[PDB]
Amino acid sequence: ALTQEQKKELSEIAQSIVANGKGILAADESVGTMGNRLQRIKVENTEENRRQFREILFSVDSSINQSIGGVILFHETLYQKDSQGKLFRNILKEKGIVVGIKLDQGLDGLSERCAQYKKDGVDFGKWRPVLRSSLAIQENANALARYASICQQNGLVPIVEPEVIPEHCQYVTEKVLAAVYKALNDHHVYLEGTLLKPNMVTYTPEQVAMATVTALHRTVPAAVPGICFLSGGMSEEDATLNLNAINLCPLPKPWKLSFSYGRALQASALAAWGGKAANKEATQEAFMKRAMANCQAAKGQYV
Amino acid sequence: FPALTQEQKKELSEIAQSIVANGKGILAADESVGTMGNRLQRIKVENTEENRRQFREILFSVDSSINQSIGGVILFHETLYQKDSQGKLFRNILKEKGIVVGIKLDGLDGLSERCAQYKKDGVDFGKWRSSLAIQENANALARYASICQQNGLVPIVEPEHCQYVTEKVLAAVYKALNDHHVYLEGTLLKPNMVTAYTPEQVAMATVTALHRTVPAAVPGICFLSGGMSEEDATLNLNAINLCPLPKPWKLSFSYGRALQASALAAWGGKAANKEATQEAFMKRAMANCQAAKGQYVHT
Repeated sequence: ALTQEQKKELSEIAQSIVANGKGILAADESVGTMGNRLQRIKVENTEENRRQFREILFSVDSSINQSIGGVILFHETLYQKDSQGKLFRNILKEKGIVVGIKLDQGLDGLSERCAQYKKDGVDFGKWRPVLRSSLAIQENANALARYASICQQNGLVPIVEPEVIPEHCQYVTEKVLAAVYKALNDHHVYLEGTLLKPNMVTYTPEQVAMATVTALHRTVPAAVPGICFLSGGMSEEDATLNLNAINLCPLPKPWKLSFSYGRALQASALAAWGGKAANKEATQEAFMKRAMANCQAAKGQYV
Repeated sequence: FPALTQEQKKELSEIAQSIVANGKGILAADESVGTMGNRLQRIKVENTEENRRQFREILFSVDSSINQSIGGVILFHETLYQKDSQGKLFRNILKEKGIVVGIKLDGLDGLSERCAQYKKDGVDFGKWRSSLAIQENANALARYASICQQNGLVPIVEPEHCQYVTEKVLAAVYKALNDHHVYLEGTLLKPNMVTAYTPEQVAMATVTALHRTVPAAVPGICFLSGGMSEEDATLNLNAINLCPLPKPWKLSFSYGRALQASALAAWGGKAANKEATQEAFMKRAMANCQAAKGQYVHT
């Protein structure tokens, strides 16, 4: 379904996102979500408010391009502009961060819909179908794989997220995954030009990491260049300990074990902003801390 | 309802790894009654029982330093019960010269019991061989799988552009296994060599395939040589080990023709050429122990 070229691009990007213990940032919080978030620190869920907190993020020192490989965006954000009229879309394309687009059971028209984003500054997508049976599994999976196979046609690296929202977890995770990658091998996907955002099998980070790797190394091929875990609910310190642990786990791991965090990278930064554009530096620090912290968990050198 | 208990796994894995542990490979001493004959036929021998037994006695009794290039030797039913010219048992001769013994199960029917036998006789690992076809054989190999492991043994998953095919088949095969809840870690894989070319390519395509389908839980992948001349089976395995792709698993060899061709031709039936045979075999044995470690220099 591809030409050497198309692959070269897909792989070049997939790897370039996790290249050196680098991870992925979630700047795709839905319109409501962002409000539940900004709510915790009593700021209104207004376009501006969002554009602002985010302007902060993407304006940190150009050394951030070392802990982050790419930032996924929510449609709106992906067309928002910084105080200078510059597109949040090019501010990243500069430093060296790749822009992603939260696409989300939306198979129809997600072709020319992608081809758009790709040519707007996005290079990879992100689709999600929740899991916690036989007709679902095979579906979400064959669904994923379907979705994925398109992005390839539209120079987009697809991050597959067969998440299993909250050891018994292992068995499940393994099966789901085993279906998922099988599914992909059928639609003749290009694993090498893929990525995987699996949940983190949730116990001490050691164990939590153990079970997790065993599962992945039992199912996810060595052709997938990376496995950026999502933190979904883990406190900023736990998402780091576990990713770290996962990287120290004594199992084979033919693939970059990274992070694709949102809450684990913002919680502190966002709480330090609280809407007062006067705390810009404070926010950028709580974010620089988490960004670096997890860049270490990704190379298992964190402590 | 898991097929095994922490222990049972420990054993299965301990063996699977112990077979490929240090660039060590697997020997095919399972040639069928008919097969063996065709072989013995080239050297022009009669397909007796004895004739066979001796040739083999020669191999299995080679310099105890052979246990540095071979981790396991697969066997044909009859042989597992033959005795060297000293009444001693190959079953033990090989188990003493540090080499795990394998049994050919080639037939899904009432295999369990059949295995449980072998396991307690000195065997610890075994063998066995369009969308439809694939699924059947897939789910087939999965049964042969689960059963072996119920009985301490280790299933040697042996699955049958050749890339595209190899990948699909394999992708079905390992999926199949994940369903019957097999213990990949206590498994092994004898995939053919993704081939029609330089061992550089022949190896490339091959690895890409495997690393695209075979999990990192499978401790090893002992290729079969089926047809490659003794030198090609060595170059390719070597090449495969030098290929620049991730390879979370021991890439070994599970050869027959590639280890005997020369040795057998040096024996020709004359028990008087015992040393000559044991050399042509010692050469291939070591030669491929290097390809397994991609340390094989080919003058």
